[PDB]
Amino acid sequence: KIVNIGAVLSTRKHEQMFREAVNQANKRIQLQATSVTHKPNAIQMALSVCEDLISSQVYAILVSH
Amino acid sequence: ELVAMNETDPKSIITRICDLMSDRKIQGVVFADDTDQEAIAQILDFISA
Repeated sequence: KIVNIGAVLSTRKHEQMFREAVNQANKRIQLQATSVTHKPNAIQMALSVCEDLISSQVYAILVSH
Repeated sequence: ELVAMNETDPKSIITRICDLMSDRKIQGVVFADDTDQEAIAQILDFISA
């Protein structure tokens, strides 16, 4: 029961908090963490789509500005 | 510039766009298309815009 959740974050401390909440979800069942980023170019943001969607476990994207 | 294109990844078509820009400074394009691709019609327009 393993899953991998996609997001967009400016810094990686929020990804660490996301992994802490991944553990709190794993209290109830397996969850992984994706390589999230916040790029200053939407062309590069479109190019990262295959780099993030390359797996089967990829979940809904949680996007920040 | 009559270029052929196999029905492939639309992200690779987006790569192909400034591949053929590197082939020639392209101001105008024409591109034949399949008859069942409306989600790709939702794709192509905002890439242009």
